[PDB]
Parts: sequence; structure tokens; C-alpha cells
Amino acid sequence: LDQRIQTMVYREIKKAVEENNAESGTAVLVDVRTGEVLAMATAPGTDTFEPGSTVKPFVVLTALQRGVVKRDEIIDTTSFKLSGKEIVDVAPRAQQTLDEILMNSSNRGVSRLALRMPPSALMETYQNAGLSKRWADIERATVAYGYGITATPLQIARAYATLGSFGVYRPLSFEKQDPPVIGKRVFSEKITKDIVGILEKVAIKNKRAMVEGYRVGVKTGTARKIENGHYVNKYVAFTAGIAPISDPRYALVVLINDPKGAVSAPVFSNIMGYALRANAIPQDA
Repeated sequence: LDQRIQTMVYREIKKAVEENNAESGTAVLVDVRTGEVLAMATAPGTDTFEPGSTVKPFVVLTALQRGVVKRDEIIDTTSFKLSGKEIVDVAPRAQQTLDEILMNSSNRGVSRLALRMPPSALMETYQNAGLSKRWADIERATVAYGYGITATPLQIARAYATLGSFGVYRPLSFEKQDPPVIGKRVFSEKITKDIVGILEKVAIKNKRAMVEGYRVGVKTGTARKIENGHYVNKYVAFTAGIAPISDPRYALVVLINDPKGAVSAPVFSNIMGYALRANAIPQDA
């Protein structure tokens, strides 16, 4: 825990909450190299939510890792239905690359990849990243766009730390810690490095989360809050990401409850900076 950073996170969240007149916000900064929680801060008047788009990079990872898609493959992102429910896209296209699916955050892109794979495939991938009898065709899809499932910011932070280490799952430490650290390798180095690459492109196309000096990789989404074991028709904005792309040091999750839409992105950019610039992390942009 960096108190210089923790005090800065606690201020940045307050601004974001009161500025967006949100019900509450949360931010978590995990050190990629050690798994120590550098900053954890919440603006009272860590609750669970739907991971949503945050899981999508892990679906592309899994599909490449399973060899059920070729890296340069064009996916059919034209409308379709599973168990009678239509898969909807925010930014529909006809044909998408894997790069475009994370970039366009297409539910269809990821839904198709899931149905190229046993349901076990994504379930192993979530368990590995720490997000922890025959499946209906819609259930096989929703999980792939992180609908119908639960998560916490620390869970997303760790997960995103697992990208940063290029596939090495290091458990979270509250206690101060120094490299090197024992950690189970759970994802291909080459393919995780590559997804972090695609995350960069997401960060670029959505300018609001980028950081002056540094290269920053991010996923940004909306999903239902999960109160007392159920989904309530109340929204959460999150951006999750790692930086600096070239040698990741920080996994950061930002969550704001009930903003009153790319509103968590600029809160990431500010906290990712004051953290990188405050610990003298060589620029790479």
C-alpha cells in the first residue's frame, strides 16, 4: 500500500463520484510484479457487480489458446439468436477481426468464439484469472460477454494483473512485498502479451483513459449492479487496465455506481498517471 498513491486515489474517487453525482465509486491498484494491493479506496455515501465487457479479452485469449480461431481470422458479427434471444452489438459490423471485437466490444464476436469451444473452456480461463449439467446455447454466450455472472473490483484487478504479468497469476498481498514472488503460470506468455497489445488499441480508440508519457491498455464497459444476490436495474461504469504496456507495473480497476458512458476512463487516466509519475516509472509513449 503506497499512502502517497492511496491518499491520491481517495481524492480522485471523491471528485469522480460528486462530479458524476454517483451513488459511490471504487478504485483498486494492484502491483503487477508482487500482487500487493498498492491502493484500495471507496467513496461512502467493495460491493459486487457484473464484470461485463471486462471478461472479453479473456475470451479472445482462450479462443487463441484453444486454437479454435486463427490470429488473422475474420469473424461473422452479423445478427443471430441463441435459445431464441438475439445477440445485440453496441457498434454492429458485418465482419470483425479479433482486434475489432475487443475494440467494438462486440457481444456477437465473443459469443461465436464461445460456441467454437466447450463451456469448460471459458470456465477454466475465469478460474485461472481468479474470477471463479449441459449448457444452454445462450448461457454459453452471456458468460463470454460477462452477463449473468458476478465479480468484485479486487477480482477484476487481479485478473488484469494476470494479463500484465503475461499469464502469471500472483495472489493479492495486503502486506508490503518485493520481487521476486512465487506465482502459478496460467496463460501463454505470447498470447497474453498479444492481448495486452489489443488492449492498447482499445485504449487508443477510446482516448479518455490514455496517459501522457506512458502506453496504457484498458477495457471499458457498463453493467448492472448486484444488490443482495440479484441484478437491479442500476448501472456501473468501469475501466480496467494495465500500464505501462511495454513493461506492465500496475493493474488498476475503477468502478463508479449509478452515474447520473466513458465516465470511468478519465478517472483511470488520472489515477494511472499520479501512480506512474509518483513512483518514477520510465515513460514509454
